[PDB]
Amino acid sequence: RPNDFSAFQCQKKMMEVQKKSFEEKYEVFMDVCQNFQPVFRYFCMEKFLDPAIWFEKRLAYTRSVATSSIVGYILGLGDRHVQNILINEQSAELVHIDLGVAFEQGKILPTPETVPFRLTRDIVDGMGITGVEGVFRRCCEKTMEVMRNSQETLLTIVEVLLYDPLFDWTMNPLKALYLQQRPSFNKVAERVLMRLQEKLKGVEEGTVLSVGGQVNLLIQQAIDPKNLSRLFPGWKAWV
Amino acid sequence: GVFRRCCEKTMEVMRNSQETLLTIVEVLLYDPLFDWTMNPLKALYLQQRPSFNKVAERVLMRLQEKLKGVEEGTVLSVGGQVNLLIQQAIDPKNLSRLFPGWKAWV
Amino acid sequence: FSDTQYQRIENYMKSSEFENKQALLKRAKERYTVKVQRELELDELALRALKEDRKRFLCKAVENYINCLLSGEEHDMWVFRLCSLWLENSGVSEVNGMMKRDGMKIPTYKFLPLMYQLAA
Ligand SMILES: [Mg+2]
Repeated sequence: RPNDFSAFQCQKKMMEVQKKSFEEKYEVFMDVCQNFQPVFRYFCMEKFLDPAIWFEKRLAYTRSVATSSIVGYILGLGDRHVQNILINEQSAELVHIDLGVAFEQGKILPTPETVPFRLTRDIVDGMGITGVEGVFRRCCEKTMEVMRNSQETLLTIVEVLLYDPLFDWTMNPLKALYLQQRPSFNKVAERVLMRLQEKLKGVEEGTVLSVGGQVNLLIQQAIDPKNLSRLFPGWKAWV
Repeated sequence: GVFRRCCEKTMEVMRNSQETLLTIVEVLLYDPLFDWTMNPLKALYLQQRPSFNKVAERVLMRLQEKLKGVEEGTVLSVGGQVNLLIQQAIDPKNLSRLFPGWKAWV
Repeated sequence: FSDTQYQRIENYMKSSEFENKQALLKRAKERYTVKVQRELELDELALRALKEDRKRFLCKAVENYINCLLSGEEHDMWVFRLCSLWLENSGVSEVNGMMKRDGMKIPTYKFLPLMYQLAA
């Protein structure tokens, strides 16, 4: 897309509106998204010329995205910017690195992360013409069903994790400032454990939801432009 | 028979109207003239032998859990909740601990 | 739906996560000063937006509850909610004005079931 906005232009426009109203942020984000169209669908096309291999790699990519999204939401993974996610060139599967921020500590950040996972326009465009519908939603539902069926074991494992003395998982002002720079412990652990329990039982806003309903809510929250417009520019929600 | 089925029907109606019931109890609990909390004098008078906002919020959340069928952190159906309540009510172990004025043997 | 949105905002404002986020800034404030004042300035904007959104949702919910009460008798019990929103937000001028203008048109017998709670 040579005639669209450059990534530098989008980044500059996004930083300019940072110290402005939320309406201005939303309108600037919409204008940027108008002149910045996703191109990730070309990743599998240019690498896998054979249609069968192309279809297999695209299916593997979509399944990997669904599984990673559900698991990261369960663990509250944050800081999922473009440089923290890698794609395998041979297998088209996603690998998540830089796992320092987890258990919804990113919501404590100065510019809070309003999305459970990264489901931006490029990520959905990489899934094909159907988008989130089809393979992605069904795989998300399957992963959430498995997570719900194993809530006791998962809760026990996270309990063992959170009380590890050497596990520095809580957010501190120095870490928060380093994450977003521009030119009682028992109480917190119990709160995080109870939030994880609510997630594993399907309770989101005090109402019990089915697996499909919870998946729908997560997808709607992740793809909502209003949430994406509020995010830190380093997250690159337009990409 | 009749008792368990009627209990299930009443619990179903209670669950279907949890929002209205919760609103009504919210209106009740914040009535300034409603002295519903327990105090030591009332407790002693009840059994004699020869922050308010925190308590209100706790009671409201407990009522919400009851109306949603959550008892011990696990979601129960109407039948399961009714079974649990009947088992708790008829348990001799619970009845043996009660105050003699309650007359659990009667 | 407006009441649901308002209740969600209220719960978030009284959530323990909100308290943790607020207390983190108070701990951090105690180069360095520039980012500290940046944070203590942005939190004010966020809180103001949240409060204005809550006020809009509350006003819409109260007005629509009044309109529903004026338009029929099937949902009379919801007057409880109309009182619960009104009594807990007596300081809000818009709610009082709406109760004075259109709340007066509501038939008085619908207020009978909670006549105690109003009288207190
Ligand atoms: Mg990195």
